[PDB]
Amino acid sequence: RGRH
Amino acid sequence: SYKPVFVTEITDDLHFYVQDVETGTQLEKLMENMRNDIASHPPVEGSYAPRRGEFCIAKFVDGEWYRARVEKVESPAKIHVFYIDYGNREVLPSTRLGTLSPAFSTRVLPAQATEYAFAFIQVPQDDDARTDAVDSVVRDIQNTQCLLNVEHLSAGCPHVTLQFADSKGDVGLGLVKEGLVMVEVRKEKQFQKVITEYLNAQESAKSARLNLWRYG
Repeated sequence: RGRH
Repeated sequence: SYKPVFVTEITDDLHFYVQDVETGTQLEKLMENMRNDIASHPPVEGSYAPRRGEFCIAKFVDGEWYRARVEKVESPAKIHVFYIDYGNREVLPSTRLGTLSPAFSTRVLPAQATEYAFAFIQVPQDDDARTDAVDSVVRDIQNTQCLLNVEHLSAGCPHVTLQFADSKGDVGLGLVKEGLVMVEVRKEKQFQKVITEYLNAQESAKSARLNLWRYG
């Protein structure tokens, strides 16, 4: 929803 | 029947992977429970030596563990993995991999990412044009909820239309209007309202000399  | 999806990966060939929103809390629950088990029984770096086709766990750039499939074992330091619930790919050393317990297998919860392509659009052959289209879609829909309708099958994955979940605007049509892609014409009656239309959007783009149409 990221991921980062 | 448009179905709600979460778009998680856009590929360089202008395909994309999505999760079904309906099964999203189940994915989050499985990930919760899987990581609980991992925190209680921490994988030792190098204690898993992978084989092509195996499912496993892999530690992604965010430091979290996800379900993965081993696609290619190049060397112990270069294992090519596919994140089965998201659709992205990565090369990692074996020290960032672990075994996937049967409690969390694809038989307990199927792989959550499904590959799709846009209906009624040609993927640009020119690499730079293709990159522009890909980059636009990534900015448009990556990590967003969309509505998806399967239009037709292909020699590869199914071809679909996507709508932005809030605005209901057609994503693929937006690419055509921006001159980022050409229309792939379909003759079938059920597609006529959508196609002849996509072709009228391609005219808006040809006239504004946008992107593909910059030079005529």
